[PDB]
Amino acid sequence: TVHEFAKELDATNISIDKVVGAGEFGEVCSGRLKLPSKKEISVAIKTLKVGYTEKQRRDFLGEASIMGQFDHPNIIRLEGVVTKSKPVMIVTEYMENGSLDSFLRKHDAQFTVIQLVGMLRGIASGMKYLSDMGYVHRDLAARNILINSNLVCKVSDFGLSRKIPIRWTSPEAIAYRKFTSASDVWSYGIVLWEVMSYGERPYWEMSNQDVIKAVDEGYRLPPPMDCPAALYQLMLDCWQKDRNNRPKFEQIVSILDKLIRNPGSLKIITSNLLLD
Ligand SMILES: Cc1ccc(-n2nc(C(C)(C)C)cc2NC(=O)Nc2ccc(OCCN3CCOCC3)c3ccccc23)cc1
Repeated sequence: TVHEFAKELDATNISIDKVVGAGEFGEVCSGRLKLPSKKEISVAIKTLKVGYTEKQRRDFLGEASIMGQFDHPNIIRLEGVVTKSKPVMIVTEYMENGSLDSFLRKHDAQFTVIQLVGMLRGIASGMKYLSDMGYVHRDLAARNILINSNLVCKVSDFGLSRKIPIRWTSPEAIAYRKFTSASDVWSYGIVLWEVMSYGERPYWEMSNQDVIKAVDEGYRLPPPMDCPAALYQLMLDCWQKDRNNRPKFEQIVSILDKLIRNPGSLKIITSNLLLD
């Protein structure tokens, strides 16, 4: 049933080169995969730890069942699964520069605005496809965006793979679990702020109850330093209280494409939370 959405890979074609992360029930590694065409590519490899239960196997492979449904340049690519041998494995494309928030923090103010908008456009395009497919992410955050050696950004849910993430969640989803593509659009607004602020934490370390209350009262994150007015306005639109008034992802992609094609528009800039 995982094989409905995931190719079975022969473990003979996989080399594990490094353990990258580990937990109580599994590990994340990097390595190489030899494709049926004999081409070899870099991959990430999730393995279950030796001695796992059948239910752990089922839950583990459930992740690949979901991932394999999405084939898009800006969504993490599932290469396949290993189920016929042990340990069971999930194999994905390798994203050399890791999570976007931590990457941008290492490079504060070192990219052009156009480069940043390129990243954001990729993220929007992956989300447009996810929402087209009827899938609500619910965990969209810069930490769950993976960025490769060419700065291409891909939607993942590394977080879940590794409670409501309050800082990234729309008011109605916090209030009563109303998760829709419009709540993902709210989350995308926060990612937009994270990118333009080079990986600053949304709402910093405010008490969660105050994040909920402030946003409910109408307060919003302030424009990042030197933020293009167009991009801050886009944040505010993603953060409309009325979920029906938020832009669709297709509109977001369109807006970002227009800005990329006409960079001059990004020279108009804005000038703890803001009400007005
Ligand atoms: C239960 C569950 C169900 C579904 C998901 N889920 N849903 C999605 C969609 C919807 C966005 C397509 C994506 C995911 N899961 C993931 O995005 N999973 C992963 C993220 C990062 C990884 O590698 C990170 C290591 N890599 C090293 C190099 O630097 C970058 C990070 C992974 C390595 C091996 C296997 C899975 C990985 C998650 C959990």
